[PDB]
Amino acid sequence: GVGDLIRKAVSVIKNIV
Repeated sequence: GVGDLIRKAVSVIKNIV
C-alpha cells in the first residue's frame, strides 16, 4: 500500500538535505 512507494521519494528528500 502507501508508504512503500513514497519511500523511494522521501529517502531522496533526505539524501540531499
